[PDB]
Amino acid sequence: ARALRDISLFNDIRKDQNSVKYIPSLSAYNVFNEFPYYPTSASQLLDGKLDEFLMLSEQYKSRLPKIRKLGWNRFKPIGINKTMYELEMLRSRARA
Amino acid sequence: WQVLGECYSKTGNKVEAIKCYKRSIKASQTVDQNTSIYYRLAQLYEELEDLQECKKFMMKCVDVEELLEGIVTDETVKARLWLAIFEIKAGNYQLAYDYAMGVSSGTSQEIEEARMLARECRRHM
Amino acid sequence: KYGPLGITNFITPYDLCILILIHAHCSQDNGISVPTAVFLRLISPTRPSLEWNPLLKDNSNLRSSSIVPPPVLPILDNIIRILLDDKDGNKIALTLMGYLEAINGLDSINRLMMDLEKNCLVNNYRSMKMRTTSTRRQMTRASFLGTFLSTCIRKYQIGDFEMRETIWINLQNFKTVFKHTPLWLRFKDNVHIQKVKNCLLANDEISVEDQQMVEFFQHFNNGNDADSKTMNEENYGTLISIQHLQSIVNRQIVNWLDYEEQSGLVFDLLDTLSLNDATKFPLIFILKYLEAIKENSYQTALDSLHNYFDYKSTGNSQNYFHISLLSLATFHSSFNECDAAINSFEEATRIARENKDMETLNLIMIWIINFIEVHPEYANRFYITVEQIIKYLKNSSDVEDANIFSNAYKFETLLSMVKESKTAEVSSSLLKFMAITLQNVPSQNFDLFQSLVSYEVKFWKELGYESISDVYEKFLSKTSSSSLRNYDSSIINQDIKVAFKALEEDDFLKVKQYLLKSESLELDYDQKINLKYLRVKYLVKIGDYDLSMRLINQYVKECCEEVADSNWRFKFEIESINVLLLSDVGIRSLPKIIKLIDEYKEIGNPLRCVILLLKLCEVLIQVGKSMEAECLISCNLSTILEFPFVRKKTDELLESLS
Amino acid sequence: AVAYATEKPISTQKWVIQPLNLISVFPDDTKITVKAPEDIAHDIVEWGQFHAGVSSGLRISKKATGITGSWIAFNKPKELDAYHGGF
Amino acid sequence: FINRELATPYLDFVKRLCDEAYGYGKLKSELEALFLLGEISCDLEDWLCNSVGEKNFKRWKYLGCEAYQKTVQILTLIFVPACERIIIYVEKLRAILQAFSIQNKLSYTSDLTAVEVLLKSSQKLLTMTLNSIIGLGRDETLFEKFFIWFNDRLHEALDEDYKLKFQFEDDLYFGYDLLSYFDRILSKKGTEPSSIIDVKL
Amino acid sequence: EWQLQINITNKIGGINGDIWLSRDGRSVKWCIEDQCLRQFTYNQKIIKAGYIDFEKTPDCFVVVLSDIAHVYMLKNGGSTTVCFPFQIGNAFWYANGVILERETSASKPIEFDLKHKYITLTDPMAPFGLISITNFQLVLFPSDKDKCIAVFLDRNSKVLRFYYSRILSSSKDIVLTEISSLKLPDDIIFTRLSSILSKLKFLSLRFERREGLLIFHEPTHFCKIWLIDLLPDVLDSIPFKIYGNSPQNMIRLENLKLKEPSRIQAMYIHELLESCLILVSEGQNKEEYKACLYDPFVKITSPSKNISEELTKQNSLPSLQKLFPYPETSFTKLCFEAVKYITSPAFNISFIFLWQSAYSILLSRANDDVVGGLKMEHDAFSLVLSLLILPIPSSSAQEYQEYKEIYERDLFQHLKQDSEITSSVLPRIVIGLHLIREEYSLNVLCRNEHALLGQFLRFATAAMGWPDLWQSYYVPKTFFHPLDEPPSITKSLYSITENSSIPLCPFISFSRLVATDTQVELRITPRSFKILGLYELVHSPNFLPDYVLGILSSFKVDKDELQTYPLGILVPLQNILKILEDKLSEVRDNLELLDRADLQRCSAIINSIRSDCKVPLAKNRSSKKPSDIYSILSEIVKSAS
Repeated sequence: ARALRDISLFNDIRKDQNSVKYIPSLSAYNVFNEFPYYPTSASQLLDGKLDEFLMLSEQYKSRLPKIRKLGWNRFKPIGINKTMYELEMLRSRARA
Repeated sequence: WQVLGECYSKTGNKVEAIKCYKRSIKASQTVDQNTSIYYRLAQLYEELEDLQECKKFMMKCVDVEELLEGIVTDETVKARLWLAIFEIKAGNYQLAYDYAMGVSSGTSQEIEEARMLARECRRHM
Repeated sequence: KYGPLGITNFITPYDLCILILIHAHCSQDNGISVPTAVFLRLISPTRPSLEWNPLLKDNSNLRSSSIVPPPVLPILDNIIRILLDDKDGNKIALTLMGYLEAINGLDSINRLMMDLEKNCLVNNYRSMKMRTTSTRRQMTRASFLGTFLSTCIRKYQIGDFEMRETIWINLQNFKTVFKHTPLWLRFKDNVHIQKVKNCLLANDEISVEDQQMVEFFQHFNNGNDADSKTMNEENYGTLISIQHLQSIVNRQIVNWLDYEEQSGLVFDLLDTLSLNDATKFPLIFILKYLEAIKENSYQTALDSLHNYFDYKSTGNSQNYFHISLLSLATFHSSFNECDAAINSFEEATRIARENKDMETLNLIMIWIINFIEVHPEYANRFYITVEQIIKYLKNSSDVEDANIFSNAYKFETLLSMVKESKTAEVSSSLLKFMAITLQNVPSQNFDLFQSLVSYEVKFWKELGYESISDVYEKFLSKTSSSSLRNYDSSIINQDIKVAFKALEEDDFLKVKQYLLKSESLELDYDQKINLKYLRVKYLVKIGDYDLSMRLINQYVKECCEEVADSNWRFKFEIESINVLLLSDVGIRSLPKIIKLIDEYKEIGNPLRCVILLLKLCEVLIQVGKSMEAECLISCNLSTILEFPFVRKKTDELLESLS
Repeated sequence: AVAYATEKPISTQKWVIQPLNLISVFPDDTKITVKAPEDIAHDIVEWGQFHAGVSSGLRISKKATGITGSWIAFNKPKELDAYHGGF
Repeated sequence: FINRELATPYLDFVKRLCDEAYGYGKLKSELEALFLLGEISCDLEDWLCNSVGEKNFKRWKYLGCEAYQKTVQILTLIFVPACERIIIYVEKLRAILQAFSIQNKLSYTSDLTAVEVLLKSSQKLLTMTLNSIIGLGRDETLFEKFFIWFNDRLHEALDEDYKLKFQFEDDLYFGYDLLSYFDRILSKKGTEPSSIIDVKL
Repeated sequence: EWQLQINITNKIGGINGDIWLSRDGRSVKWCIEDQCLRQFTYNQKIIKAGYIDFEKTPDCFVVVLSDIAHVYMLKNGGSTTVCFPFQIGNAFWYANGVILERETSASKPIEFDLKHKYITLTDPMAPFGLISITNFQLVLFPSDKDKCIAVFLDRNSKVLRFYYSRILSSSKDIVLTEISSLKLPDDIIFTRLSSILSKLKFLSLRFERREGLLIFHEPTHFCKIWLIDLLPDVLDSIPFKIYGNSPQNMIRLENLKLKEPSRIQAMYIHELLESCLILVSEGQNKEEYKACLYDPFVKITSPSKNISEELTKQNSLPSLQKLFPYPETSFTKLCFEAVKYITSPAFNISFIFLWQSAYSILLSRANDDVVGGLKMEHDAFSLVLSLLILPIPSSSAQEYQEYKEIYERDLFQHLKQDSEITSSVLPRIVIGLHLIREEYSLNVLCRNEHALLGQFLRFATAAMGWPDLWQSYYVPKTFFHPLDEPPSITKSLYSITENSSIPLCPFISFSRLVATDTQVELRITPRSFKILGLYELVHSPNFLPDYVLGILSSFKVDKDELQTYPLGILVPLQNILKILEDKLSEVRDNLELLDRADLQRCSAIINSIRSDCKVPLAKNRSSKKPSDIYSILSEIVKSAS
């Protein structure tokens, strides 16, 4: 892959003379949601082959905070008519 | 068997494709299902340049229309038009006239092709 | 050491073995530093990705400039034999042996994993110099071992408890396998294990009550065989990741293609895949394909080839249909189908256009004439003439080609040599091909370097200077052959040279039996002509000339129409001269020889001119006019001794004149 | 008309159409460049492009093979203009 | 020419930058520790910043690349065409003397062992030059892989914010080539001026 | 271990190839001698291996499994595969197809079908056909197209049925009609179908129109041959086929005329010798086996006493086949063929026997003197006729001692005791060999062996006391000779010529003393016939140079044959063509015998258009400074962009 320019000789002469779409694979489709997995970056695509370990690493990393993120938004306790999302919002404004 | 014939036909192996379709014809349980194979089988003979041999298969594909109380299907429309055209070259205008009239219930281009052929053979009749 | 094989995306028992050693090296409490050679043999196969196309490209970058030891199978027997070799390696090996005895539970495995992440591994070197209070060596993420340990740590937190549970079943299954080996008996007790085991087993926090039931929990799960064992699902004997398996197979096919390896162990283990590892690892199919060609199996080879291109095409996001056809096209040319390969190749061009990608077309064109080079008789059948490609490839680009020009000029040199062009152009064209090939690395591009030697040894041999040819002949590789040209072609080629030697030594029985094999073998065109030419020379020796004369003119006539090979036209032609003049009638050859003399004077090939002089001299002495033949040979005696293989005919003629 | 059947296609090789230059050079060598549509009617320039494209397309010999429906699509400039219409 | 202009200036730059500043035996062990663990001692970080620096690093690459890429050119464009021409001339030299040994039929004969020795010696050369050209081919591969990693360590020591562009995951045997370069450049045989090619032979 | 197969293919004479089966029916290798060609492995049991043709002129190798057949095209094409209605027991090759036998019984109950168990297929694609039988396992079938006899044996009856099967093509494909029957010996007891067929051995022989079937059983030493004469009138008779009536004269069953017929180990067919000769292996001790030759039709047998112990195995068959000698050069082949055409088959086959014995003894006597070549067979040929013509010397003579090993042989004794054959056949052989020498005189390329024939023929004349004219015909300057004058093309050729001093003379060729059509004479002396017909036509008073091109075309005369003539005939005809190189410009067919390419190319162009064919374009051989290395390298990088 010297490209004819990494050769010092022909590189010298030239100076003197001057004077990818992605498609899902079968393993990409999962069982629970019909949306197939889409890689985030080309690094996860090993020479056009989807790394099963790499895709399963991002899947674990995504689901991990999702358990922590459970109470945000919709979830509302009894006796408080406001959810915890804007509990931290007003808390942020309290000190600031 | 029919699919194999298409693959051989599309790869320029007309000598083999003839035997492939012939085997398919025997396996068919009903004569009706042979209408599609007969017309295509006749084209390959025309590609092999033996017009006399393709006549016998042309007779069968047209005759299935009569056996099916006038099915009048698309792949017999091209059969009658081609059969009538050759019959003009054979000099038998009377035997070609009835072919044009029987195919007068096809597509827009099919009817006019036979209508003009009917007039030509009618004048020489 | 054998067992069922299965791909695992988790911490294999082999992976902990490196994790054991790296713990000893970094702890620096025992003062044992693992040799750098041991590490570079263990982690390096685990490093991700090498890739290898089936054909159409051979060892372009897979070859290592420095010879590397084979990758190590994930068995404690094989791992120990590496460390054991050193005189002090028993101390290093026993350190690994001691640790594997210390980790008796799943919690102990987590202790090693927790220890490295909190203390050993370090985010960056900027925090290294501030951590001078650490009693253990610390490591950077970007280092050779740092990037490995990060992946290994990542492979531990990526799993649930079922993942950690399979680690400990297999490791004890992996450990107890080594227990029933002769090597374990030699190390049954060495007392260094007890010292190192007690180094880490300390601070157990209990020795009187829990340790009584800790044994019970371990023993009941283990197969004590006192009663019927607790029933559990079948467990694999060996666990390997995709990357490590890739290193083993890539090394095996390369070693097969052309420190001792274990062919029996690797082949046996690879045959026990659960049929789903084969889908995740398509290269197992081609490993059968290479073996199938060795024994020359037709039906078996095709099935494995098709299997490899069904799983690979789906895995590769890039379109690979335009590559599948050529490999099948190459396979057909390998079995001398020839005509069937042409139809398969035609559909490859059409598929390439649909992709609308330029880089693949250069690969298609390169494969075109390489098929033509092996089978020159099919040059007319192609939709592109050979000269059209050379004109394109010469002015293809000035960058991102590298090897295209090295290929392009080599094909011009063959066409020019066959076209019997002036030796002025042939040397210049060969100079271009030689200059670019040696400019880049010739070691990595082993295919073209061998082709250079084959041409140059052929180019200088036709000129008559065996001294130059001998030097380059020592660089020509035997039994290597090339792709898309059978597999027993090398055996046949060595056999032809034996037959020619047998002809010189008057071993007529041997050459006669070989000619029988000739009529029923499937031979390449270049091999065809040699045996076609060998048959003519053998018939001249016997004495029957009516058959030979009718035979030789047929050869040359089809050596000018079927293939425009001028070099083989000349060698056949002079044989017609020899059979005539040997039969005391050489006068008929006079119009033919003189037509070649002035024709080859313009070409300037000194061998061609001199060999015609000897035939001319031999004609003149059988007419009764030896007087002028002596006068002609005397003036040219100086310039005819430079060619070695005509000296024997030259010297023999001198005694005749006396 | 000057080039009727001169160049032959390679099928694999990609065709090229030289764009209209329409720059005049005077013996004083003070180059003057025409630009559309201020200098000339807008329709004229690509009408000339269409005429040049027709000439380029006609340059292929009649007896040339391998020019199937895929070849023209292979030579499509991915952006339709007068040159490709003439071609 | 190559010994005086290409070989010696490159090796002297290596010797002054490594032996005169840090030393050979200590450097080889430390670099392997750097390669495997990334442990940079206080003294070695001084060597990267003060001794090598950015200014000499570019010169090191420039000196090294010409030391190999120009060396292969003179072996292929000069020695091979010359050695072939020597062989053709001695072969013609042998033929002329042999003919006049028969043509004159003079009683006294001149022995041809002198020619034969030159024939084999020149043949020995052409085989021996081709071995070097292949050898310098491997050297270029080891040369480039060394500095693409050495670029990464050097800038990291001088920036503390360098974003590592090259990745070791590109090649699987990347470690073996990187280590093999150290042995060739830092060893007792490497200290000799014939490290690049066997000039004495 | 691998096992070889005896008969695999119908190639009307034989084919060069081997088939190897593994220790189990799971692998087939088409190795030639030692190179493993296409190898096929199967899970099921392999029945047989083919390489047969399929009536469409293919060259395809077919392997038959239990219920699937694979047809791999070797000469050209890919692979095909076919199925069958039911299981197949065995498969037998026949001309243009395969005959399949149904599997009889399997499990141990023994039940079988008899209504129809035979399937005929021509090519894989076409549907199968059914056999036809008119008034029972098939042990052997006539695989070779030339032979036309099938043998059927039914188990319980233990009798054989001999049919005359003829092949019908474009469903009934094959028809059989019974002719005779044979009763097996009571001692022969047969008990796994192939194992039962293994003990019995059958072989197919045919010479001219006579054919014989060889039936052998090693455990009981049973050996008989059934002979039949294929009279063209008798076979074509309608009552003969349908009714099955056969005259009793044609049917005959006889044993072998060997010394110890009850001590035969095994026998095979001589592949190299196409005639009726059969290899016979006999043993006198556990470590020595004697091999001899025997002809079924004519009672002549060859006592050779060749010893071969380890070669008796089937896997060593080719070495045994190559043990016996046959002339493999191109000179003595014509001599043998001339002998066959002029002598009786009985004298012929004994003559090959004597020549083979003479070849063997000389090889033992000659201790690799210099090379060994064509002179080897010529010496054997020359001496064999010498001993046959020279009276036997006394036992005390030195010549008797050197050639004693040929003297006591029974065939020589019979071949000298027969007064009739030595009286008249020997002049015919000498005259024939004189004509082969004379034919050689017209080919300048083979003058060498031409001369050697002269030496022997001179000796033959000295042996027979022929008139001095014949003897002087060879020098530069008691049987009865039929021809008082030697026949020569050259003397006759000068006779048929303008301004010929010699009067008219005919060549009196051997086409009349052979009592056979001119076709058999043509293949022996083609040059003589061509030249005689050529100069019979050109020397006509109404001859013009234009018809010569048609005459050479009709006489199959080419460039190579034209350049091989001992001056004389060559010179005028070449000049005649030189005349045609000037005035011929109209394209008048058969241009290839000239040397003008443009007229040939125009004729090729015209012939293509009439047919609707190779428009070979002439490459412009263009032709100077060599410059330097740098200028070249700069040129290529400049042109690269």
